Amino acid sequence: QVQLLESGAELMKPGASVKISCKATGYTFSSFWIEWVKQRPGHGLEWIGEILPGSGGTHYNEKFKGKATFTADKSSNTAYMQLSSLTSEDSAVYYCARGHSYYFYDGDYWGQGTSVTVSSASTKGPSVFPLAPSSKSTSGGTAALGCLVKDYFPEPVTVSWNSGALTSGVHTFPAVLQSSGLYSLSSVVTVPSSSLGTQTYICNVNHKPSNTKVDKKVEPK
Amino acid sequence: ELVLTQSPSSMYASLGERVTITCKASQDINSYLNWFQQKPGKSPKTLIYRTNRLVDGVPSRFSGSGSGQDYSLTISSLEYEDMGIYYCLQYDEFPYTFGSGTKLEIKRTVAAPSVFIFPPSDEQLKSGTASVVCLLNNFYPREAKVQWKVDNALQSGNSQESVTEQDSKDSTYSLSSTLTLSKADYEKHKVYACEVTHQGLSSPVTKSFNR
Ligand SMILES: O=C(O)CCCNC(=O)c1ccc([C@H]2CC[C@H](c3ccccc3)C[C@@H]2O)cc1
Repeated sequence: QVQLLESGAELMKPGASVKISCKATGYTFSSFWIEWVKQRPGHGLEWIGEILPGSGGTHYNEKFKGKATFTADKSSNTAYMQLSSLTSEDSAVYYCARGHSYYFYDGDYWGQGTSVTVSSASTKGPSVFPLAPSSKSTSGGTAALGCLVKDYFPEPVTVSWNSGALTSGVHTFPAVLQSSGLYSLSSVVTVPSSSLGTQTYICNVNHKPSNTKVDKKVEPK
Repeated sequence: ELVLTQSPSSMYASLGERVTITCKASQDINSYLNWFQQKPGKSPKTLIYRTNRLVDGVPSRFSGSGSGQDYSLTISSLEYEDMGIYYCLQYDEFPYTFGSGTKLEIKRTVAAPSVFIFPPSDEQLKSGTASVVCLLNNFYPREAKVQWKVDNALQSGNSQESVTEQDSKDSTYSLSSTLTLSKADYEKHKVYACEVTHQGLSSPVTKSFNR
């Protein structure tokens, strides 16, 4: 059906520039306005502006005039947003969304979002360690185990267990920025304290920003 | 520009309950208001357009209304799937503006955490420092205290916490406390205790170890 695909995560140094793509699909690209919105951790949603691919008409929120510039490729049905002279304030996730057309509108469709980070630091792959399940028999019933994803940059990261096979009771914590300037989070899972030696689990921690992809297993004592 | 006020910022209801949130415009926006629900970790999504026009494929338990400067979003029976932030937007004048958002948090039964302490892996200690992790699982409410004790010494300034949103299985919170110090400073001590105090507990639960 209709769908908007946004380019992948991006890291750029300050003073530099970036270009996000938004692939339209399943509808007439030219007649529908494309909205662009910014989302910073503590600022919720912010409106950057819109573009009418067909006519090329644009409407910029003054706050972004010059900072963001939209373009579109009618032949490839792809919209673009270029954030210039990037500073830390530009670090945020960016969405593109289909709005209205003169002959129709029944609600909007949203792109999955692009994460842009503005740092002079180089991308660092995560080191993952096992959160070895302690023989939890101390008056309870089940045991917990996980994976510690330490020192990576920038933000974008994902973890799983047994390849999403078993997602029953997993907990991935928001990443925490450390003093060293790197991030690190934890992914835990609680499984029947029983089936432990019977079945083993592996956390699939992949970090795009550096093409890292780990598949570490966790075993008891 | 046009201000869209949303109060409160956090609304609480329990599954099955009817809840309604509001969006106060700073001037007649002529029923030109959209409602987007944004789940954690996901992108916003449109629920209602033009004040009361429910988007297609969106639960009937959702309804929108309002006029002039006052609009509202109501859910006749709150199921877990509705957990998340709700923003309103006005397209009556440029630039289109957003409301600050209302987080819809579920109110449920008090629940004590299951505490689990994990020690620094053999593999991670071959490198520089050592990290002890403490786990408080599926508890409610979110208010929980966690102190770190190293040989009875109440640690301070070397711990970092991180909490997850209300799990969709039970609407509970989970938390992780991570203690970090060098390999040396680590070996220099023997007992690592994690103290947890939660209103769902008769008295504080501790989980420690030796090595
Ligand atoms: O017949 C009549 O007079 C009424 C119908 C005319 N409709 C409009 O003028 C009309 C004007 C604007 C819009 C807007 C609504 C917000 C939407 C949007 C989506 C995501 C983020 C920001 C903004 C974009 C859309 O483009 C929708 C409809």
